[PDB]
Amino acid sequence: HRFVQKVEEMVQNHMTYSLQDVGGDANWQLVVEEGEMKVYRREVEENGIVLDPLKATHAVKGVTGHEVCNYFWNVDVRNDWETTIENFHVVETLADNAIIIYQTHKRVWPASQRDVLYLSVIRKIPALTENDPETWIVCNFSVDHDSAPLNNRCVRAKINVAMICQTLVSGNQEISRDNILCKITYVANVNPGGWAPASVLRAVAKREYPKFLKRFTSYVQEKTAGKPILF
Ligand SMILES: CCCCCCCCCCCCC/C=C/[C@@H](O)[C@H](CO)NC(=O)CCCCC
Repeated sequence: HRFVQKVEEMVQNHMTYSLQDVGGDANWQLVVEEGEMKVYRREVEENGIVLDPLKATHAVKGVTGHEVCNYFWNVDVRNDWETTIENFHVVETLADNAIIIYQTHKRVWPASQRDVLYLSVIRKIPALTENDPETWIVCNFSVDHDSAPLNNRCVRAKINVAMICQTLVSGNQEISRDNILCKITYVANVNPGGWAPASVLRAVAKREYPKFLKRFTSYVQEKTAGKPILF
């Protein structure tokens, strides 16, 4: 499909940069921590646009990266976990692993409602050799599409989001979910597409990103429990 190059650019970008440790960087703050979940933010505002890069890490017992990415990507289960959208639909299917989605986000007073139009792609990045697990990634990034032009009702946000998952598996007996741990890195770079009250936006992000990570990861745990493990 016509976006194959852009997909590879985004996958490469995230594998090169999004797994780099920000813990030693004075500009990055740990804003929320609960259990194995850590949410970081770097405050960035340019010409009255709040861009605050966000990065979170998590470690989720009993699920694989393939499972986590499938659930994050699969639109059929989206409404079971996502709480920040008013509506969404698939604009176009590009490939078995790549779709273009239009969605509107719930309005947060006093700001105008935002909409977003993004390519969502799920990819397996194999290890150097078969004895190593390596990574599953979902990239959600804004693209242009003639069927979803700008409208006068919503401010068009632009996003670059990735969920990156690595799976740790620890006799001749069957592997148990007790011995699997999924290490998650989640990054979100959102351009709100226009002005917003900075403190209101920042408070919403600080509330909603951890809420999402907790809800979504617990959802994957609930839905995979008892089911055969999809490595
Ligand atoms: C005063 C408020 C001003 C508001 C202005 C900013 C609004 C920007 C809306 C754009 C938000 C895009 C969120 C990304 C969504 C997708 O990748 C995905 C599936 O929906 N979900 C998450 O990554 C989970 C997303 C979790 C979000 C908390």
